[PDB]
Amino acid sequence: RPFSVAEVEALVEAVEHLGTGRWRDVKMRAFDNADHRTYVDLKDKWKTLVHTASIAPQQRRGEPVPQDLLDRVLAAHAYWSQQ
Repeated sequence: RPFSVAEVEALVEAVEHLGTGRWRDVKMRAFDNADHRTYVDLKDKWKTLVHTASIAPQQRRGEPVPQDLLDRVLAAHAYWSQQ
């Protein structure tokens, strides 16, 4: 099901801290008790978040993600990409 903003933030925070190649750790960090949120779901969601944050507002679909989160997605994405 759709990620709530809290989950998006939890995911973004986890990715900020863990990067984009440690999905099991991201799961353990922010979705430990969310069986419906597999590490793959998290990886996928992160991918969509990066896309959402990277495209223009008009191109975004689904529930709007708070700008500060999109900004963090891009920053985390940029950091881990540069890493």
